[PDB]
Amino acid sequence: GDQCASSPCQNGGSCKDQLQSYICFCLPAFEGRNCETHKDDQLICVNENGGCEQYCSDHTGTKRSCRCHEGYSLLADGVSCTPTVEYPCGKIPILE
Amino acid sequence: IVGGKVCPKGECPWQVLLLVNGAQLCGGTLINTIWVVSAAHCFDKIKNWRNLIAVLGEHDLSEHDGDEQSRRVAQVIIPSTYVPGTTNHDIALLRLHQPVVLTDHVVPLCLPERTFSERTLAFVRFSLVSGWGQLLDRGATALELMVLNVPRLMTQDCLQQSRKVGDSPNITEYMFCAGYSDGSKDSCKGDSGGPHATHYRGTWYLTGIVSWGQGCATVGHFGVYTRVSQYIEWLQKLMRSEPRPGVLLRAPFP
Amino acid sequence: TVAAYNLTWKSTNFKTILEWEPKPVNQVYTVQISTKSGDWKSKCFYTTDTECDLTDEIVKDVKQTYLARVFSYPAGNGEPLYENSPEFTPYLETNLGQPTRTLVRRNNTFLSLRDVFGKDLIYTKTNTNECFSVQAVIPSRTVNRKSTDSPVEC
Ligand SMILES: *[C@@H]1O[C@H](CO)[C@@H](O)[C@H](O)[C@H]1O
Ligand SMILES: *[C@@H]1O[C@@H](C)[C@@H](O)[C@@H](O)[C@@H]1O
Ligand SMILES: [Ca+2]
Ligand SMILES: [Ca+2]
Ligand SMILES: [Cl-]
Repeated sequence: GDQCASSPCQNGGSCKDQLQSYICFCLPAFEGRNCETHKDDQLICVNENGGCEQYCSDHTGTKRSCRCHEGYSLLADGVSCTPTVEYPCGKIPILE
Repeated sequence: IVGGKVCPKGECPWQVLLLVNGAQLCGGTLINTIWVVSAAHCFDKIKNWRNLIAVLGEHDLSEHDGDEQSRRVAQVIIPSTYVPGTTNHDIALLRLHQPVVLTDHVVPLCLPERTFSERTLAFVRFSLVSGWGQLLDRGATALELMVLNVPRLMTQDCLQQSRKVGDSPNITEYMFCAGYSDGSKDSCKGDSGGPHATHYRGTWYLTGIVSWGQGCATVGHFGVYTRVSQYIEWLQKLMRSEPRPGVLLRAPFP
Repeated sequence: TVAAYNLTWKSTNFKTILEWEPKPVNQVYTVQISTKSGDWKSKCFYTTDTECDLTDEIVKDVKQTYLARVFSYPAGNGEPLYENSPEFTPYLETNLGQPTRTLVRRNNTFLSLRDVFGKDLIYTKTNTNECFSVQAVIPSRTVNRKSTDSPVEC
């Protein structure tokens, strides 16, 4: 018997009946057994460094922010660090 | 360094060779022009504290080209909690008598923020260790700087995979294991004090220090590293505080 | 805090949910996933569930072997306690969907079984796409060799 009739899926993804089971195809921005997770929300530090190049500070009820290590300053996209010196730590000139 | 490649000249610029009375001693890492991180136990048998020499820019031991920079070691600083001849708190901070000069062949390794290191870096699977140490347990040392690429393990995976041996050291909160068990590749005796370096998004950070293992690339063991995350506050406090007089100095830890 | 136990891959037609025990009393779980030589990505941060959907992660490269692990943290708060999933290689181990497009989405589109298995895919006895009850088969596989029979038609 079809399980999808019970309308298990959420966030407008289609269902497909399986045997004693079903599956849920989600749209790109959502995951979960029933497409119930918004991927956008998790703009947090433990999630891939917040998307920051080097450092990440979480805050309370407000978007994280990114920072640069000594000898680097932050770009206008708010995630990238650029060197403000000749020989910034942790870079190799003969490959740069 | 057992199992690695030779590190093409200038591509491991934070590498330091420490010398006593012009004899090979350990590696170290340039985290600063004035400052080099090593392994504490390198100093276990040191009698000649005036003659400690740090050499940056070095590549080949036999022949001297124009890139090597020598400096006298002014102070060796060890954690208070370190006990000579044991492997816990295996780390050293060294102030050089005078700064080196950053060039294409001498660059410091970024010493990362402690939480960045714990949450982000600790989960980059492969990092580089390097040095002029032995190429095989009990074998020759190296003439050119060696470099090896190693996978990190979390301590539970390390204990599970490691073979229990009577009266071996305890893997502590201030260590981690890295490397392999198929007895193919590891760091070794020459290498104590040198970088375990982590690339993340275009920047190399300092995550470990060659410390100890059961011989080198022993089947069933990994290489242990000082967990550099634990000492970040301590090192920083030291680099900003004003010079103490003594040559060896045991700083309180934490 | 107790470490998760008896972790399992639930995988059908590439939709993969990792399941574990026990239900959290005053503790939360975080999951991590990786390929054998890759970096560890984190998901399902501090959930109170016993499941994590990992379709999107595993689907990026279905031929890799994946490893998962799950982390325990006391609620409200030197490595955290964790425990390991068994090894999961999607292309070989994912259960086959009882036959009438998979979960792998290259470029905004769910690829079909044949977009994914090409020549490795037969039916029961046809290499092609043709009372009748068809089962889908992969010759190569060690395990989970074949789907259940389609719904019968006469
Ligand atoms: C019907 O819907 C419920 C909840 O949406 C789901 O849990 C069942 O599995 C499904 O058949
Ligand atoms: C099933 O496919 C997914 C991708 C959604 O677009 C649904 O609207 C559709 O019915
Ligand atoms: Ca059904
Ligand atoms: Ca030379
Ligand atoms: Cl000097």
